[PDB]
Amino acid sequence: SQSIIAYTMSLGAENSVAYSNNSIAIPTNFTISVTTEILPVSMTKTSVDCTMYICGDSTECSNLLLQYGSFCTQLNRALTGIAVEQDKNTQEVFAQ
Amino acid sequence: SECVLGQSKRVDFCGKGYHLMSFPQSAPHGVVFLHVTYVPAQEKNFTTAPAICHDGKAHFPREGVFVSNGTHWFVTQRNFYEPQIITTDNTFVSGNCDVVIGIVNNTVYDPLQPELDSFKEELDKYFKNHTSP
Amino acid sequence: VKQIYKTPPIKDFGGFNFSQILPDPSKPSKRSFIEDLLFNKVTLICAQKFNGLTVLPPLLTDEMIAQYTSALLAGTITSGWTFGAGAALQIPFAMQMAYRFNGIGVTQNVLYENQKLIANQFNSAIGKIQDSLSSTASALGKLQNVVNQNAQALNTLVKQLSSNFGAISSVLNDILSRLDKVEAEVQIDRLITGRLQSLQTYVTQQLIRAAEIRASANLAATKMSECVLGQSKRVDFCGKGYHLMSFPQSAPHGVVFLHVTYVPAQEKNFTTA
Amino acid sequence: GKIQDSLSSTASALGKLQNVVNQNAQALNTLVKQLSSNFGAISSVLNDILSRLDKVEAEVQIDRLITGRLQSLQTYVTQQLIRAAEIRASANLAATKM
Amino acid sequence: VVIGIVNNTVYDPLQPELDSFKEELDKYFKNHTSP
Repeated sequence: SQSIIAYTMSLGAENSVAYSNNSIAIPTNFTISVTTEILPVSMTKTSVDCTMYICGDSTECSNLLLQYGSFCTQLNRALTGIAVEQDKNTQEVFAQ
Repeated sequence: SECVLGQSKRVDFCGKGYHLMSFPQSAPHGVVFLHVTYVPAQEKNFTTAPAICHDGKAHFPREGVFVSNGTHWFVTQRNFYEPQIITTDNTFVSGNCDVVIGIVNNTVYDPLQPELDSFKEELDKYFKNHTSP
Repeated sequence: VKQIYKTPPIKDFGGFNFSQILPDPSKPSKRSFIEDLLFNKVTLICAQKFNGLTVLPPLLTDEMIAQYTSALLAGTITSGWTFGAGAALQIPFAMQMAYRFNGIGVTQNVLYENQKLIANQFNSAIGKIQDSLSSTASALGKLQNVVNQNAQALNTLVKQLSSNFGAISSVLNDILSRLDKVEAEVQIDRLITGRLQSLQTYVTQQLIRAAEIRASANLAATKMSECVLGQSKRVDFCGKGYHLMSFPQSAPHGVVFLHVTYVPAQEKNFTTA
Repeated sequence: GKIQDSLSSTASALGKLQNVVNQNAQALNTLVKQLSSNFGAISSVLNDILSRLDKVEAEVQIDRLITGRLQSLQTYVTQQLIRAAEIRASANLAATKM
Repeated sequence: VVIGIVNNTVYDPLQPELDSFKEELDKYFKNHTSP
């Protein structure tokens, strides 16, 4: 007796406010509410040895890879930069 | 920085409602904030007037708002219904009452007058006693 | 807001005129006048579609965004900022302006002794918006480029299908028709290489633009949180001058904030101690 | 006056600016160094490829050269776009602080 | 200690309020000397 229904979404319970040029609403009681809020601060540091990944333990492959210029160095530098930025994030968040 | 090491007046930045304080907590690759906030709960209706004209002059609340339950007028703080007698200490005068739209008539109690009247009654009793010898 | 507020039928706002930012029922959608001008001022394809490039409709249709904007504006005008922090509390709009003036360090009496004037300026001020947005077109440029770029890249992504990338012919059907399998492969694979580089570039550009738009949308959400649902003491955040209040308005792929602010006008010299 | 002592003595204080410059220079320098790699072609200088090889056989090495160099510019442009986004974030923070 | 202070009178609202009472008291005394 359960089924998949499709419908126009409801924006919220309509609530007309009794506005008046001389009417005021003032609370006589309060609630102290605690709300949780989750925020990512960092991510797992990763390092990829470009030569090891592309040409694992093969010198014939490394000879061809070295013809491609500084691509592997650029990738390694980018990943080390990300790794350093992770610790910088953690320091600036938690070490106040 | 704003929510934990202090209190933020920014609306809906440190949790919903009027922010009171906050708690940081660690989490796997992240942080969890417990925002402790004040939220008004039970509102009541009142008849309000932007000003009060008592001695020809207009009166405005130093802090809060004017309210009336239909029979008496009080001044109360904005976010909590704590009515108090309209006194010269709680209000300030600004001009007369012909230009303010929506001003209403209500007496403004001045705490100095009862003290002076008690002193005057004491003085009158002392005079009457002095007429006896 | 979890609640959709409705403006009261009577419009006794103490002289303040919101008929230009509130929705009007004459329109089949609940848009206001300024929002309706904004949707016309921004120009919001098949040949893109047949190559596998599909545009998806937004989750919230413009009618729902207009409803949300109307609810926010009604809450702002009938309850001040109290509807953002919790239960919605009705309050006369003149008293709300007195609250705002008290917020900016001006004693509230200054409002009441000048209310008829302050309305007449504000009612005129909103009117100046109508003249401003209807005459000049570059004002909404902040949105137009956001459209054009997304179009332009798409067009470029289509144009990349016309390149040879070293193959003898730029049409895959032509390659299949003229060449046998072993020799057709050496052209087809070049075609995949080039077109896959093209999609790599397009997806990277889209990711970067999406990050920029996410930053801008987070800024817009922040401005909605403080400027609209409250009053911001941050200097030059919610408009120029001492911020008083704000109005959100929808627009094609964007939001328009009308920041109503207090600006001192005529000053006199005095000797101070 | 203490600032006068702080900035004039140590140099790492302005590091948050220096790393902005150096990276760009490095991002340029590597982009220049990419012109020295063969990318599989028999010679790195395109003039050598044109001089030693006829217009039929030269094309296969030249195409390798364009492939490699265009990939290099694509990487450089992507890195520049990401760095420009970061600098825009820092500039917006600076504008807010102002 | 304050630099730039200037001389000016500061009006206390209690002084005239008490001075009116003083004049009323003086008139009452003078009237009491009449019978």
